[PDB]
Amino acid sequence: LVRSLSPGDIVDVTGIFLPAPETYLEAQFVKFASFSLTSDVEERVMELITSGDVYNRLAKSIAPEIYGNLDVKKALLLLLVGGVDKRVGDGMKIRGDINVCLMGDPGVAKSQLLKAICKISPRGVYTTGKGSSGVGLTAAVMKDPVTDEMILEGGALVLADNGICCIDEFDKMDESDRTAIHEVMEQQTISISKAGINTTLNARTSILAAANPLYGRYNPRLSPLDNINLPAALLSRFDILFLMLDIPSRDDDEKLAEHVTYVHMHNKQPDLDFTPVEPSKMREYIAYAKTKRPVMSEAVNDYVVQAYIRLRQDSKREMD
Amino acid sequence: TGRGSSGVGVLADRGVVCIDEFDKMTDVDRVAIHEVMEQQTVTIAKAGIHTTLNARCSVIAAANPVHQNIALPDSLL
Amino acid sequence: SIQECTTNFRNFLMSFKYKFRKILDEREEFINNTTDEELYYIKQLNEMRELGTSNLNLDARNLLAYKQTEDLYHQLLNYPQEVISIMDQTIKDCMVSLIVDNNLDYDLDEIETKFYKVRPYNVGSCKGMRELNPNDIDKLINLKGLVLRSTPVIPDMKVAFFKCNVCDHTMAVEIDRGVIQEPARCERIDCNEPNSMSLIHNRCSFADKQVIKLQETPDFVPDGQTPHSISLCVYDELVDSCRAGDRIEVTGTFRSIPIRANSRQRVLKSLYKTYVDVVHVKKVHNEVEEVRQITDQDLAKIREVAAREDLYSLLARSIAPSIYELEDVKKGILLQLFGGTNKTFTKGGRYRGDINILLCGDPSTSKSQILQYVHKITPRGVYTSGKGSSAVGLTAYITRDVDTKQLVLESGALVLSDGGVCCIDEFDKMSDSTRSVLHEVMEQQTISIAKAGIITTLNARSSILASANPIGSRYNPNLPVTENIDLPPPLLSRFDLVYLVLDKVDEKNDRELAKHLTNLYLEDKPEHISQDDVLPVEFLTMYISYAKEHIHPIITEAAKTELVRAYVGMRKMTTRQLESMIRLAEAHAKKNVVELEDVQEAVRLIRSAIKDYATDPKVQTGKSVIQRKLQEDLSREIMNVLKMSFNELIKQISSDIQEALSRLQQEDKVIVLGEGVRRSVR
Repeated sequence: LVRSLSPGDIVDVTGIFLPAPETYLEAQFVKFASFSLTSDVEERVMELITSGDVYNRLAKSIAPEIYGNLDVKKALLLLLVGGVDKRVGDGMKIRGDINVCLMGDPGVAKSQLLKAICKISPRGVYTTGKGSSGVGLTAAVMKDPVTDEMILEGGALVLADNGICCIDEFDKMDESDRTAIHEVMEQQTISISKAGINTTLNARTSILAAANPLYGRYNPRLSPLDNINLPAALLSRFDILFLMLDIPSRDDDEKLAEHVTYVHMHNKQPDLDFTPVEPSKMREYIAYAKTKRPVMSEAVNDYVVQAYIRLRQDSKREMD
Repeated sequence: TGRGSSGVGVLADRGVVCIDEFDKMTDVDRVAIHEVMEQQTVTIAKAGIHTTLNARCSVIAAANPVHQNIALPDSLL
Repeated sequence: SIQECTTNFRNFLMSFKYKFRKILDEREEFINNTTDEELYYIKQLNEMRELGTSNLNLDARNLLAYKQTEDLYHQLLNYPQEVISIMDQTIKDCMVSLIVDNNLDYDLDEIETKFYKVRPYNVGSCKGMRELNPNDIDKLINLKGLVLRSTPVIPDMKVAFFKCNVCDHTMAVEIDRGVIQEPARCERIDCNEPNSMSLIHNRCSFADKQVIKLQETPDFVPDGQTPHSISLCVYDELVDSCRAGDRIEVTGTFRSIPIRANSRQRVLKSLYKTYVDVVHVKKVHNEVEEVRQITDQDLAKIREVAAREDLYSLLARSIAPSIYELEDVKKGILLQLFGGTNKTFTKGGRYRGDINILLCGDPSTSKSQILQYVHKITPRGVYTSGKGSSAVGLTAYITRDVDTKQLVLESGALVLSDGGVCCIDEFDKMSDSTRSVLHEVMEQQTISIAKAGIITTLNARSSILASANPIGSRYNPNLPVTENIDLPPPLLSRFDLVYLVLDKVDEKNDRELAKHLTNLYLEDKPEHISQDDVLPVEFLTMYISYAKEHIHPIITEAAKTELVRAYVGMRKMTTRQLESMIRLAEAHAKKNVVELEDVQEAVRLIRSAIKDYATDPKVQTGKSVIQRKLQEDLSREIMNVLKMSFNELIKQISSDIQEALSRLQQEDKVIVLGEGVRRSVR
């Protein structure tokens, strides 16, 4: 059974507790792919499919204390599932993760949306920007107090493998903290070369950052690239770039104030047109959909090419 | 205190925390203060220790001038 | 058995030819009747007597070729502790038989007293450090790693020296199995005093012992694991032969020594310290006489592709079948893997033959994907970032051992890649202290570090393949190249190929690029592409390593004349551009000579980036005539003949030549009359 325990796995080690005249454990017997296809779990998944409108039900069940932002909550549902990891036989590994970044004025409940997706995902790690520097984000090369060996302690991008990485305050980060981010969004790897350890660790996480303007509020008179202290190279790697602007409106503020008072009174969500999905059953539907690998159709390939031409022509005319 | 208590050094659950000289403290220690007052919990994930310590204490302090007169970011206000 | 292994090894050294080694290696098309029929082990035994050596480089692959030595080769890998001792005795009796058969007037006592040792290497059991099973105690296992550090020679006592304190009686007691049997009483009859012998360590015969720390090869370490290390023990005269940053092949026994729990007690722990006793050192003293890599059957397929005229286009598509277009970019990277030869000089300076390519333009244009593909092909290639590695991680960081607590010197990203291509990401985001170090690596291929009183020069001969990026992540067409990128002017002149891959918005290019990327995701294997169009990864690595060890192009007089004329014309529109065209033309033919067609291809690659500009950085039919002047130029020679073949028109006066002939055919001015000759109008 030796040479079979990988660092970072969650297994059930079975053994005996024998003391040493120090207490050791003599090994006797030793993620999304570990959940078995139980008949009781499969019955709960089919109950949501026969109900109808599964895409709109799960999009509104997330964050019950946040009213509005129907389009913003739709992108968070696909982040828990994601695309397929088509591995080319030549040696190319196409990244199937989605890179979504939330922007706007700090008042659209940005901290609540990052913590809501962390508790739902089984392997999600929430962190900030200034509190976690380049050592806490990548990997800390500490010294072992027993064997005196330089190990590699997992940080935020290592322990959250095959999950969603929640990063808060993306604009207040340093220049040395964006080094490993450029490698995860391209090759899903972390290049470490400290203390004579030149190893590469895989990081297949879903980066969900939340940028903030430099002048607090957004300025429509200035360019979108100058208002946010972020280069154009990082915006090209992000798939979706939202911008929740806090526009003052008498109709939106009236519906938002009534939803807040109802939460702080009954400790629940207002009664809508459907029953809220518990987080215990939502994890079973996401893990079941990850095993299914959809294949792109041939008739839909012509619509993707035609959509890229119209999108590139509109962006070229809006350069000035 | 502000110039004595850093970000490393929870113990006062459901109470009050009196910090002296808030403006004299560095910007590194002010990050953990805003994170512990948002959800009344401290999410520490360092050295392989992922524990969610509850900190439901009211953070109160008294700063001094040097938005412009306070010299504090918008995340702290 | 002792008598069975004696007669088996004696007849093997007296009846062995080079044809047996070619049978197991599938070599039946290149067998000579004058050199392979002669005995190879006989010439090696005759040279040992003339030179006076005492070590034989026995090849383990030769035992498997002979059918009578099949059981002998299996017993050597099992427990060579008793097999090597037999080979040391059989080689002694064979040496005496050669003297009687030759009848020479030499001293027979001086030859029999010399203890000969056999050094077997290159076995079939090529197990790594992770596959070291516990049942392989005292077994010769070949290891393919890299040398990390080097320890000084430690003396090992072999023959103890004793001397009495009363009668002064010097004695010599040999150590057996690490046991020093001290005499209880004196051997002299007049003395005979117990506990009167003194051990003099200054008069003992010590042996050489060196400890070498070997690191595992990253090509065999799986993804997600850290490469471990092991301890090596070098004895005899093989010490001081392995330096830091050298790829060797250790094929020695796997012994083990127990450890003590306390320095004052005689107790022992349950764990045993494992160490590999080095027997032979084969680099990847003495020298390698020949190598038998790959297969001769694969050499016929190598020469088959070399005979084809479409070699420059077939290798350019197989190096990156997932990236569309970029034909001019892939043609330069292909020459970087090969590269020009290294004409070493004794009284002259060392010239760098590597090709330094720098990628520029807008990002998100498959720039980071190229750096990830060359690293997987090169066996010593690395992948680093800009801000992730400063001027210390690339050079040599002063680390410390976690066993001896001593100041050691570990290699960096530029030292571990001794012979490959270094891929550096985000070259424009490097610090000022890191850009100054690369000035010496791209010129003399040496890294001179003078820190903490240690002024040493480290050798680093490798190519640099990086990708630059603009400041605002957008290459503006109305800005110079030196202003768009924050790279130093001296750093831009040190490179050989400065490609500028732009992201131009084109409807005809985005439509074909989307269809190529969609076909890779639909089917895992390219069924539409034939097998003769895309070469596998295993065959591409065998074509570069074979040409870089035997093919050596020589610049002739015709090739050197065009290189001087091309260098003068480029300046009329630095010396670093002249050396770039030499390595580019030599790698295109790597042919034993440099033809005129290989030199013309290197100028096209250089002119692809340094053109369309002169005093300022940043259609041809009517404005730039050409078509208007060629109609009166080509027709002038045709009219003079009537007052011809297609090959005679070019020599008397070729894409524009055929285009002008098709224009006159539509206006009823010339007659085709076949592709052979041409006819004018009546």
